[PDB]
Amino acid sequence: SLFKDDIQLNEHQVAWYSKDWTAVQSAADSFKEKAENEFFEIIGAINNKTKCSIAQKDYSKFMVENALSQFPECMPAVYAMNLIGSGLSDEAHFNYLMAAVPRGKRYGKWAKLVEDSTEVLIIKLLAKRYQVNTNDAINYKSILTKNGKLPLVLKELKGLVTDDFLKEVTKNVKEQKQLKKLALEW
Amino acid sequence: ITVNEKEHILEQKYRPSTIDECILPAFDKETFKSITSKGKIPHIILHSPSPGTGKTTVAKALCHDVNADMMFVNGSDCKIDFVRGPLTNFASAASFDGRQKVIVIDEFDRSGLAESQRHLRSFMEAYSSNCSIIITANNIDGIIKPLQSRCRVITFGQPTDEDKIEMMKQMIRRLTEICKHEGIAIADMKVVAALVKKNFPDFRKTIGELDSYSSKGVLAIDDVLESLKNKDVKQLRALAPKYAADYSWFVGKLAEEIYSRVTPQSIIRMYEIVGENNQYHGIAANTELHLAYLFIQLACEMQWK
Amino acid sequence: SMITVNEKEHILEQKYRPSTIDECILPAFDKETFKSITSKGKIPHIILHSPSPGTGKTTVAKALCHDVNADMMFVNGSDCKIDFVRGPLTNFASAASFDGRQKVIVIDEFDRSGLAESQRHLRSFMEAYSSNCSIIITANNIDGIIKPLQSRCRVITFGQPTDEDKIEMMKQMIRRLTEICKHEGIAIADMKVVAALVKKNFPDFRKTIGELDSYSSKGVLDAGILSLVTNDRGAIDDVLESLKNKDVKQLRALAPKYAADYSWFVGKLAEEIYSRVTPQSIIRMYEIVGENNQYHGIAANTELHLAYLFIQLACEMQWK
Amino acid sequence: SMITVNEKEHILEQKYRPSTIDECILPAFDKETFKSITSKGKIPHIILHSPSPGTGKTTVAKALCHDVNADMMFVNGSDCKIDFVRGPLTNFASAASFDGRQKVIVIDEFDRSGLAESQRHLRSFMEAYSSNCSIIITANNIDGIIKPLQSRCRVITFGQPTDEDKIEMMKQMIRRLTEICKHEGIAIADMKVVAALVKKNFPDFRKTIGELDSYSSKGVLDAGILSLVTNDRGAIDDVLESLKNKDVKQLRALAPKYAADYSWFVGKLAEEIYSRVTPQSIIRMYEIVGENNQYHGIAANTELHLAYLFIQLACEMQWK
Amino acid sequence: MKLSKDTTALLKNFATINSGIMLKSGQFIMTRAVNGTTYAEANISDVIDFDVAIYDLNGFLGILSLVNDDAEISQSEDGNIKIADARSTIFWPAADPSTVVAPNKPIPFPVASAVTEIKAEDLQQLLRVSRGLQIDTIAITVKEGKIVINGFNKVEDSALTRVKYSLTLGDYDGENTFNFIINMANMKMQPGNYKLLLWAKGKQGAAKFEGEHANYVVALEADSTHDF
DNA sequence: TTTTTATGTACTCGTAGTGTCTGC
DNA sequence: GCAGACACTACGAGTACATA
Ligand SMILES: Nc1ncnc2c1ncn2[C@@H]1O[C@H](COP(=O)(O)OP(=O)(O)O)[C@@H](O)[C@H]1O
Ligand SMILES: [Mg+2]
Ligand SMILES: [Mg+2]
Ligand SMILES: [Mg+2]
Repeated sequence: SLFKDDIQLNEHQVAWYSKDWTAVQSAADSFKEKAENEFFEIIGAINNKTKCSIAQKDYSKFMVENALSQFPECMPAVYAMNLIGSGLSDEAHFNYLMAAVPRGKRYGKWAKLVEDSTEVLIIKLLAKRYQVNTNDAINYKSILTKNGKLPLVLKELKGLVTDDFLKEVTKNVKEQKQLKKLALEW
Repeated sequence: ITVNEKEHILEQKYRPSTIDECILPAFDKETFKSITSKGKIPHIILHSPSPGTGKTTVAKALCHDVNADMMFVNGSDCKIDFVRGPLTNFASAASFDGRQKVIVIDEFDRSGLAESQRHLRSFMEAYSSNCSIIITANNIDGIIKPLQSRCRVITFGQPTDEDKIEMMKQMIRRLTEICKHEGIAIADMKVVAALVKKNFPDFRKTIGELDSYSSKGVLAIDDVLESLKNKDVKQLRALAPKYAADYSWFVGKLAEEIYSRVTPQSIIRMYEIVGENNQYHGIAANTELHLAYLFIQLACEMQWK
Repeated sequence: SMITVNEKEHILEQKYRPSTIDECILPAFDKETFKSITSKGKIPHIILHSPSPGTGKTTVAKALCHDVNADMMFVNGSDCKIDFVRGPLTNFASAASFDGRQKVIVIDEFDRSGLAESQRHLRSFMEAYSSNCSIIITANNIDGIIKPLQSRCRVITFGQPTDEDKIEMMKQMIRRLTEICKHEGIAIADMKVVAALVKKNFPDFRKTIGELDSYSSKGVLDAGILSLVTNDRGAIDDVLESLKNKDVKQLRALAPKYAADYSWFVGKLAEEIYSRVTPQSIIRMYEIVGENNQYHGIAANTELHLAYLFIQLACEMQWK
Repeated sequence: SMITVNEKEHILEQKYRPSTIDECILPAFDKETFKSITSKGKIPHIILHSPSPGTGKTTVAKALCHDVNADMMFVNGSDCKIDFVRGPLTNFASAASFDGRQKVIVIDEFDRSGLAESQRHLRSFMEAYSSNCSIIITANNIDGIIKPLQSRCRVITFGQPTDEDKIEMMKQMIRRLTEICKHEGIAIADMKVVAALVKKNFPDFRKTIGELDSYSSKGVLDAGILSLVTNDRGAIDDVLESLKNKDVKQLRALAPKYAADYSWFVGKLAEEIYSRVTPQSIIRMYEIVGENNQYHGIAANTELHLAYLFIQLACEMQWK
Repeated sequence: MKLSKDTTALLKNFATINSGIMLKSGQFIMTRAVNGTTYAEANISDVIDFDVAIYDLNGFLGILSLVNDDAEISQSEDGNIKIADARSTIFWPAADPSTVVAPNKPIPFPVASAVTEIKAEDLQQLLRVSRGLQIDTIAITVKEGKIVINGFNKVEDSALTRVKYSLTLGDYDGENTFNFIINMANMKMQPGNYKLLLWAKGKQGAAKFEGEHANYVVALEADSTHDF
């Protein structure tokens, strides 16, 4: 930083004028800001019995169908659109639901399961090792934990935790915490 | 008796080596020996449907007894591009040893597998000299017809009153010798013959039962069932996507375990409710949701304590 | 013989796959319509579809090319994605057949859903290359071939012979089997067993041969083997008895037994209950079984969908 | 004669593809609307869409360019990806047609989903080059053409003739077929068979010709070939009689007879019961057969599923 | 037949026009761009002793670079192409002359309209600069009775206005006004001096480059203007 | 007060890593 | 001879589509 009179140019001017596109890249990347998904405006239109505002937009038969699945009162008409959904106008599918799901309201939270992803690991690593599927892999964990303590099985198998396998189990640094955890208390 | 001495799970290290060691009924053992007789194997489908009968075992065996160069693959893992890349890399390849190449696909009656199965129609024909395929199934109809045509379909189980007694005799004598090898002790000889009678058709279970008293060395549908009793949704709605994988199996284990846990007139309904849900599966767009609609339907009408 | 043997293979329903178009067992008009082509000496675009497997499609595809001396390229349908057409198939078709032979691309088993886009690229291709080169398609299910492709092709439909053809074609197969026996060293003690094999699984000539393989376990077909082939069960007594008694533990147990051929078992059930139940319970049993039959093959677990039939019956069926 | 023969090809629905716009068989207003264009001497942008295949789209695209003496570039839609437009199509369009000819780019079968982005790049292109050059598009399904492209084009919609045009157009095809026969050496013994071919698959004039190819196996169309085209293999009298009499032993027996082509038999049944039964029993027979038809092909045992139809009918159907 | 580094040279050039080529028995080769933007023709040393269609022209020119100059090209008994090098033999395909885009006959130019020339050296200076200067469109017009070429960048000024480059080609003798516009994309010809014959009739027109070795004829573009 | 199912296929964009052709 | 520069390849990310 010489010359000491430079009318500080913004992040972008520096980049572009000098022409280093990786600076240009961090700069552009700055606007990444990605969400959208007005899906609930369509969904809430079907609950609260309001004006459509559609076919102009991008409709997910699955988003809607699934969002409505949250509420037992809708199921009869969500189900109907299941067996019959394929081959309905993206629009027809919206016209039905509107003429089907009677009351309206919903607050957000969708149902997801509990994953002890310690436990998800142990099961996928039995499933891989023995080329058996998940339900059997289960029986496996039990008769090992029950008898043979399966530290040994965990001991012999740890060898392949291959970090790509990890890409299948969970999505983040919690993954890198497992990388260590199975490599540990056997 | 065979032992695989690097393995840690009973049922996996005592798996019968030969088409002999296996306990089977009459036309079953004959028909298997008659096959290995010809020294080259045709295409074959094997199915129980009553599990733990030896399906997956008899496959690895028929291969062994032919000195087959055998590639074992789980069905769940047999995706479209698995077939394209390895399984083709396999059956395209000639062998030095000049054996028959054989591909066992264990439990191919799963779901996404559907489009794979169609790839094979013209594959099983295109290398029909080199190699052949052995397929395992709990439910046949889950194997598309044009495969059933290419394959010889043998169907297990259902032994005679005679086969029964002899097989039970064999299984007991078999368990013993395993206890000898493992260093487990037999305190009584009625406990052994209990085990064999108890779960009879299922020999895998009966070896799995034994791997559970063995801490000492001597002689999961609960989550859904509990949520159905409690008649809640947030939990049921959450469990649906879990079993969306094999729907065909889950529906079975459900009809099995609810039948005991619910009232008599509620038994007649659970069949109407699950029976219908089963019919329309595969028409149903979202399998996960169509499974939810079953859970709700049950929690309401199913009544018991 | 008059018969083709491939001799490079052991699997026997494939050792005997017909070399020429004369060897194939075909409905009257279908043979005639192929001999006609093999004459004109050039092949049109053709679609050959079953939907019952092993009726001769993939054989006749290879046959026709032989009887015309085609210069032929055989392709797995499912391997036939769009960039395949673009590169290899297009190179082939643009290539001058220099010895003056019809070029023919056989696309076997093209009815996958995923191949739609490839089939679309194909619609303008078959027109551009139509002088040099033609396409023969095999499919089990037509609806998996986009309409614009069925327009462009002669669509010949296998396995729906007339009442007359069935009888003739069967007679032809009994002879064809007999000649295979001579060749393989199987000896026929009773001919009734060769006829029963052909009738038993008719439309499908493949499992019809591989059934001959597996009933030759002992190297002779005697009137004893005839028992097993024609066998079935007829022993539906266990289920009929459990239905009278209206219990479950037993019915629930029998379901996985008949899960194997559901199509047969449903027949033997309609047959034997029709006599053993009351007249207005007859009208219901058809409704009950008729429905259960319809939705089979949609049903996930065949075993369970069979149980649901048993319960349904035990309740409503009332008879002595 | 008045007809075009390509003579470089054998496939016959392509040997006879029309050279000029007059040769094409078109609805009244559609012909007039093309002759109009061929007059102005310059071609606008045009979309020609079926969705029933073989109505003449891809023929008229080629036709129009001929009747105007266009300088034409033909392209497979599915080969028409974005960088194609950028390089060759753009070079062509920027090129001065030096002998003073309309430049026209024919993009055949452009309705693939994948080509959306290419069609978008195209929307500003068709505007920049509109003085020199124009685009003719063919598609089976319009909705695969982005709206902004349908704005820019004259969208002509094939194969929806009026009740009046259908009759006239068919009459025109019967003549056109006859003249093909004269040319190919096929002799017509019964004309009813030429008419029946035209009616049978109407909207589509391609399979209409290639159906004439494959029913000419024997080199004559006689009243025998007529049987196959119209095909009624029928005597349904045995079933109709058993349904009147409301018995089973007989119906139960006839089921396995028609298990062969179910699709045909269901037709011949709806046809002949419609006349023989009461008006409010007509509304039911459709509900009964229509449902039985839907679930066929899900149904495990076809023979049984056919029985279930017979019982269902005998009960609810009524007449003298 | 045998092909010389001279002719293998003139072909790598016709590869930048059509990916394929039609060559019929003789001393003469022509090709034309699939979209008709460019037509090339030439007379050659090596003598062409059978007809054939080549789908891949640039990849077979790639495979003939691997044999000796003495290598003997013959139709294969099996009708494809046999290249016999001394110690070796190579086999290359033939397509039918339907899938390669041949012109019919060797399109003769009309009586020209105006004529100039260009030196080899000055062709270099154009092509080579266009890249740097982004000159994608050029125009032959008259300036001071002396014909100049003009480079432009068509994306920057769609109007051909700020002329980024110019090369004076010689004196203009006759009297007419013209702006002929050529797409840099069509300039596919190899280097060296060319007699330049251009012709125009209304919405008609074309530019022939007459070389020493081969002839080149290039389409003009549609905003081209003139009175002739 | 919300929020993403499975399996296969296709087109386009961007960049980085590989090649060959060229210039002291 | 290398190093520099140009061109062509491939993989990863994004996007969209259809059938179950
Ligand atoms: N017929 C049999 N004889 C002996 N052991 C058996 C038999 N069937 C199953 N088992 C036991 O089951 C284990 C594997 O069973 P498996 O073949 O996978 O059953 P399924 O194929 O029904 O899953 C073997 O280790 C074996 O000891
Ligand atoms: Mg198993
Ligand atoms: Mg086949
Ligand atoms: Mg077309």
